[PDB]
Amino acid sequence: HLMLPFITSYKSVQTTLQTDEVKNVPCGTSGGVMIYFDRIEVVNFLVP
Amino acid sequence: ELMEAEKTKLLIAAQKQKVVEKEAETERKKAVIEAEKIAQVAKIRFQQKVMEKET
Repeated sequence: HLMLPFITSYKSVQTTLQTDEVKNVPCGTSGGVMIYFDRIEVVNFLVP
Repeated sequence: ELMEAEKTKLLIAAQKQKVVEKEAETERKKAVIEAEKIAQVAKIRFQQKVMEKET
């Protein structure tokens, strides 16, 4: 594809299935004890 | 944290219960076997006693 030479900036956003994670997520149980999930991954996709 | 340790020490107790039950059952079986041994030895000894009295 072609755009204007210098006054236009393109960025490509993914519209297919992709994944990303967050590490060491705290979680406080009803007993007052704290447990840390090592990893929580979310896989999502965006319609075009 | 101690409160949560208690919630788990209850689970350990529910298994120690089975373990001690099995150990007590084993002791009961051993004691019953020993009692039967005593009974049979007594039977032999008393047959011997009858023979002694005849002689």
